[PDB]
Amino acid sequence: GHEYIYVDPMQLPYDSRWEFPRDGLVLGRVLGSGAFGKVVEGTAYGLSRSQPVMKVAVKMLKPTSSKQALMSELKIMTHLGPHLNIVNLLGACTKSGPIYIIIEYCFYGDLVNYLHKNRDSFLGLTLLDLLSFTYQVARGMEFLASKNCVHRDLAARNVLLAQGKIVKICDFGLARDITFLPVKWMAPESIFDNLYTTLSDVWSYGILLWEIFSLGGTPYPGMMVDSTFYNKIKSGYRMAKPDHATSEVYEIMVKCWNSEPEKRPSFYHLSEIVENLLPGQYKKSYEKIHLDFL
Ligand SMILES: c1cc2c3nc(ccc3c1)-n1cnc3ccc(cc31)OCCCNC1CCN2CC1
Repeated sequence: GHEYIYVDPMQLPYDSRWEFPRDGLVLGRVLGSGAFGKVVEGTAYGLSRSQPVMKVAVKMLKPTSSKQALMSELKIMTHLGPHLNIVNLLGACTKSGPIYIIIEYCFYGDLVNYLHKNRDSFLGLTLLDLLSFTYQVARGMEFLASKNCVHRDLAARNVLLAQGKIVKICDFGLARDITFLPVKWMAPESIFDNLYTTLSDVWSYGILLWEIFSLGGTPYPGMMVDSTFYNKIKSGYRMAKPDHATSEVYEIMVKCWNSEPEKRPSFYHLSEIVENLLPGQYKKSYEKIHLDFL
């Protein structure tokens, strides 16, 4: 079947429709950094018609092999398409200078900080909210898997909250189409055998759920990543139920942490389960928003 081939998004051309004048972008504070580079706050003039002056986030390499990785990140983002639970690419500065990737700025920030600041409220922040976040992330991950994308860095730091409490997944760069790494979120196959699949991301989703239902807790609390950590996880060690987690959600985590990647639940499958855990009215409202967005 030489006539049938795989279209690598890395070999596809860059549509210049995404180019933004570097003189139209004002850069500001460092919002943060992931595995590589940094994300800074910025103001863009002329990117949106509705908003002539719009606040944005900019992914860029730090002053310190990464340039093309950034370009690849741009490429995957360009071809992923739009989704409500996936942060949006607004444009890029790729000509005559360092690569700048312009992305949507989310008001409430990352879930980790949100969950932390609204911890005491958890007695604003409500259990239903947590489940909603869980559902939306599952949907966005389903979208990425549909697009044959393995994020490789699913975590609460990379799940953002936009206005309307709509979650957005961010931080590609470690993403691949079917270096320091986020071990406590990585599956055993990925760490020991360098194998990454959608199922590996499912493991990360479980770690994410523990983060959410621990209200911002650090995975494997107190444990330092070392020889013993790996031996334990290899032997089958798994984290215990988080304090604010139901048996039903912990079960989801347990499934996600099966040693057999093929036995872990799919994001499609994961979506339905969480749906049941929430009011059936939720699905409809979600769909409405998910149609308006487009
Ligand atoms: C990679 C890593 C990121 C990204 N972030 C973005 C946009 C694209 C990103 C790409 N983005 C959007 N609106 C934000 C509001 C706050 C913010 C980042 C925001 O940083 C605050 C918390 C820092 N924690 C992580 C730092 C790196 N992050 C994800 C969050």
